[PDB]
Amino acid sequence: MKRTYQPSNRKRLNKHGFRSRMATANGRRVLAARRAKGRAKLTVSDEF
Amino acid sequence: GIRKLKPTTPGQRHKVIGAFDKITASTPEKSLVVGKKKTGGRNNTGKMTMRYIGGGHKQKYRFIDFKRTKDGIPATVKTIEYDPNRSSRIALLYYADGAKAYIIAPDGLEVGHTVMSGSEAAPEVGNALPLANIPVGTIIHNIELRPGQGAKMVRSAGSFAQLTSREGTYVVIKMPSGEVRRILSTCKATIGSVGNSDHALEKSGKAGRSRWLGRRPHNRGVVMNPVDHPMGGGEGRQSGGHPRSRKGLYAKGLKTRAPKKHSSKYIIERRK
Amino acid sequence: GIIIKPIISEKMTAVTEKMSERYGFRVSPNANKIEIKKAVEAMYNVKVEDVNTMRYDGKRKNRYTSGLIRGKEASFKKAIVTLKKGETIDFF
RNA sequence: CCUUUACUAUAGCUUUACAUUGUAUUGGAUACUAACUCGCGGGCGAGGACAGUGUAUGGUGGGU
RNA sequence: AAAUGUAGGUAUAAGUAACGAUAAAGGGGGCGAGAACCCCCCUCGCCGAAAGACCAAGGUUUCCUGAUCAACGCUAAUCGGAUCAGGGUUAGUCGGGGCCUAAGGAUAAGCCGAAUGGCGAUUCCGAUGGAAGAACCGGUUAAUAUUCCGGUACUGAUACUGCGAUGUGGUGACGGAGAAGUGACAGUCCGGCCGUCUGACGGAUAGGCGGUUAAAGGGUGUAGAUGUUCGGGGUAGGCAAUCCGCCCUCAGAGUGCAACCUGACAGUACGGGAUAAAGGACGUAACCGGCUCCCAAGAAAACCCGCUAAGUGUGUUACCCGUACCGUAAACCGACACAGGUGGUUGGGUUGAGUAUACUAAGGCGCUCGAGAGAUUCGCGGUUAAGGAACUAGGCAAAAUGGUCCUGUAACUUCGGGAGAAAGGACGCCUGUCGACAGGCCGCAGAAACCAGGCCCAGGCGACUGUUUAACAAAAACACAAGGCUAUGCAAAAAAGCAAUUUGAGGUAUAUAGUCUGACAC
RNA sequence: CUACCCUUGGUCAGGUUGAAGCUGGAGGACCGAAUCGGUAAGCGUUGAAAAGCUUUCGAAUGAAC
Ligand SMILES: [K+]
Ligand SMILES: [K+]
Ligand SMILES: [K+]
Ligand SMILES: [K+]
Ligand SMILES: [K+]
Ligand SMILES: [Mg+2]
Ligand SMILES: [Mg+2]
Ligand SMILES: [Mg+2]
Ligand SMILES: [Mg+2]
Ligand SMILES: [Mg+2]
Ligand SMILES: [Mg+2]
Ligand SMILES: [Mg+2]
Ligand SMILES: [Mg+2]
Ligand SMILES: [Mg+2]
Ligand SMILES: [Mg+2]
Ligand SMILES: [Mg+2]
Ligand SMILES: [Mg+2]
Ligand SMILES: [Mg+2]
Ligand SMILES: [Mg+2]
Ligand SMILES: [Mg+2]
Ligand SMILES: [Mg+2]
Ligand SMILES: [Mg+2]
Ligand SMILES: [Mg+2]
Ligand SMILES: [Mg+2]
Ligand SMILES: [Mg+2]
Ligand SMILES: [Mg+2]
Ligand SMILES: [Mg+2]
Ligand SMILES: [Mg+2]
Ligand SMILES: [Mg+2]
Ligand SMILES: [Mg+2]
Ligand SMILES: [Mg+2]
Ligand SMILES: [Mg+2]
Ligand SMILES: [Mg+2]
Ligand SMILES: [Mg+2]
Ligand SMILES: [Mg+2]
Ligand SMILES: [Mg+2]
Ligand SMILES: [Mg+2]
Ligand SMILES: [Mg+2]
Ligand SMILES: [Mg+2]
Ligand SMILES: [Mg+2]
Ligand SMILES: [Mg+2]
Ligand SMILES: [Mg+2]
Ligand SMILES: [Mg+2]
Ligand SMILES: [Mg+2]
Ligand SMILES: [Mg+2]
Ligand code: NA
Repeated sequence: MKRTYQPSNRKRLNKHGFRSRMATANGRRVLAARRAKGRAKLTVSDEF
Repeated sequence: GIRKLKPTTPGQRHKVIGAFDKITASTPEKSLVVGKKKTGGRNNTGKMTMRYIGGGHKQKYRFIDFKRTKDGIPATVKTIEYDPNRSSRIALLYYADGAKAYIIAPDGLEVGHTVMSGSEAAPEVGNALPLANIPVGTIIHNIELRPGQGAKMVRSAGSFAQLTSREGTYVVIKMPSGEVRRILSTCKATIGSVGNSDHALEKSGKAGRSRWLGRRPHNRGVVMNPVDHPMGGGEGRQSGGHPRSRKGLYAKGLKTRAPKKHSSKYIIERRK
Repeated sequence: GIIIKPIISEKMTAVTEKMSERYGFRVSPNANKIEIKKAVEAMYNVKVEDVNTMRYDGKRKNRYTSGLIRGKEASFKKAIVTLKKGETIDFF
């Protein structure tokens, strides 16, 4: 059967990528929380 | 002016379509058409504000000249064309100087006629004159509300209005709805009726034709749940109470014209 | 520092054994063909006639510890250089 | 969570008063244009102290 | 010592369930301490509109080779998509990108708003589309190949042998359905030429087997198609809308056919040779962005051509990124080497209406536990005397019908239907004669297997085709074409939003919105 | 993922019937593969699968996928 995750690299970066996070105040708020935690992976732009 | 289909299939049993007999040309003018984008009833925020809109055939928009500003320059009717954007037909005009335009096709206007606009133009079918220069009792369409703005009233297929009286700076006009109101005498109108009067005799015949025209199915309120509609709920069929909309607006006689609109000064008799 | 090292492999030795003017180097991954022709000609003093290129990403070397310590070798670019017919190069 | 002629509120709609807001004739009407509003083209039209809006106030208000 | 209490470890059920589609295996050699499973060979079996071949998405080294068998592999393993090391992806033209714009997104001037901010162009971004810059066949590696090599082409720049945009025009530029005529490739048959062999048993020096090839580009203008037809706009112009003198489609578009072609594949013989290894008959839209009909009336911008305003020859050279491998799957999405899901192209032969069905080529596979034995019982299948729905809530399931052609078809009907109504007959092979006719032959059976309607009578509901409770309900529920009522005169009513603003609609009462009824007849 | 919408692309073997205008070739027309579904039965229920398989069945030029 068709499952929930059907990958598309173009969709992934448009929805969760680094440049989309930086485009809004609430996205930059997410980046600040992940930096303060010390995450090695900041966005999906890192795993690529 | 219509063509009734034989009952070969249950979908064709009750279908009646137009004969397309006034049409003289098959394709539109290149400089007067542009591709037209569809809304699904969504507004600029992306939310659906009008239901039951969606799908249908791709259509091009035609530039219709509702102002008729080329006053004094004669024009000649070249072709009569199909237009998917309106219920009436349209006519292509070649002006004597090189301009081209589309106008709503009046009933009785045919290829090879000459049309004109202006205050010094003959009151003939397809001519645009100020109401001051139009005789009393005439049949007219494409009525301006303000001078210089452009035709707004009496434009649908088969529609017409009669100029009944003169009052100085205002004329008295009877509208298709039965309302009687005063119009400024510097406004403009086109002599005749709108054509394609047999447009109200058509029968779609099947649900599919509605979808070609861009309409989506419409649900009754009594077959929903109370959370969706005030008329919903119940064990078995119920009447749903007083007819009202999703926001609770009475649907059986509530008047919605703003009771202090300024244009009420010009409305002499009302039917709407 | 365009040229990193020549290529001495089984495939390249056979290629040179057929085309005597054909050699292959490892070069910086961001150097273009025009630059590479300049470097091989300004260091071996020859007439380069044609350059072909290919880009290799490095091989991943995933070890395990307490698991999945990823590793990777540096990416490189391969340049296959054709000299003017009648010229050679000696790597010794 | 849902319903309503359960209770209490409330968005919205609607009434009047003050502000925006002026001038004549004869208060309350009639009339005007300069506040204010809309159209054309790049001033001319059409309205007009109304309308719209702020504050206060009565009514309505399972839409919430 | 107890909270269906938490972590770690170890028990019991138990040597039990199970080892993941019933497409299938047997033998001889080999390496090896070790072989049901690994390699080679002979036989057998399965797929073959696929379980073969080529891409996209996604994956990211799984690709090839050497070493290794601890762990992983539902068994063992000398094997592996496993571990380690080495190696492997080559472009002026392919696919991208560079150019253009769609939905949408970000904005400029402006507008709105406790803040954070929300809107807002003809501007920019953004392909799933458009580009006037252009390549195809073959061969070679353990692993790449329009990329390397061979042959034959094409496209930009560059060096030596009056122009006209930022404005404004033209072009680009577009639907669905339908069949026909002409006629390639593939494929089949007939018939020569080249090479090779003489095949368990009766017959055959007459046969068996493998070949006898081809694209882009160039030419011709052939089949066939289309054309005999002074005001309305783009070129002589001023910032597209009140003029005058001037060159035409009379030729366009176009298969097939020449040439490219003294390439190539297989097999023999030894890079070279046979080898420059005839031709036919069908078949055949690849002509066709064509033709005809219809209504639901079928993107945009740029490239490329105008206009004014303002002012051939040769040589060299062609940058960047992708290119391995999987990809109806053991490599992607499903925790698994999981019976599921996954877009596009191709897809030989006989049979056939067919891309159905059956059997086969090329190619790919025998599905990573076996061996004995042949109780009960279960899963999936086969047959059955006499009876024939007596079963059961209910003929559930199964059986039965089933093809082509020729006869023949009722009530009722909205005149279309009902209808393939129902009910019947013929069907193989040989001979001759003009698919048919007659005579004859064989069998229980001639539609030969596979494939392939059961039908009829009468009621309730819903007119009809559709839609629905992803995962217990597909229906009489929903929708529907159509009918009524009510609102709405245009900054329309109505909807969204704090507002600005947007939908309605750039529509205008034969229109739009709310609501109930639901073809039709009465 | 799913519901609806917007822009831009693609796909639908073969046969039958015979409307408008002997010809013609319409249709939310017929039979039936691909495909989209999910009627009935059997099986599975520490399953091969957290919804499947086999047989059967519906639609298959359109309100299609
Ligand atoms: K309804
Ligand atoms: K409610
Ligand atoms: K080995
Ligand atoms: K040859
Ligand atoms: K469904
Ligand atoms: Mg319900
Ligand atoms: Mg009741
Ligand atoms: Mg090269
Ligand atoms: Mg490259
Ligand atoms: Mg409440
Ligand atoms: Mg317990
Ligand atoms: Mg036991
Ligand atoms: Mg047991
Ligand atoms: Mg199990
Ligand atoms: Mg067992
Ligand atoms: Mg197995
Ligand atoms: Mg395959
Ligand atoms: Mg391998
Ligand atoms: Mg083992
Ligand atoms: Mg390996
Ligand atoms: Mg290209
Ligand atoms: Mg752009
Ligand atoms: Mg390969
Ligand atoms: Mg090649
Ligand atoms: Mg541009
Ligand atoms: Mg490859
Ligand atoms: Mg397995
Ligand atoms: Mg699919
Ligand atoms: Mg195909
Ligand atoms: Mg076949
Ligand atoms: Mg088959
Ligand atoms: Mg019996
Ligand atoms: Mg019997
Ligand atoms: Mg009984
Ligand atoms: Mg009984
Ligand atoms: Mg049954
Ligand atoms: Mg029904
Ligand atoms: Mg149905
Ligand atoms: Mg269900
Ligand atoms: Mg069900
Ligand atoms: Mg009803
Ligand atoms: Mg149908
Ligand atoms: Mg099927
Ligand atoms: Mg049916
Ligand atoms: Mg069917
Ligand atoms: Na040619």
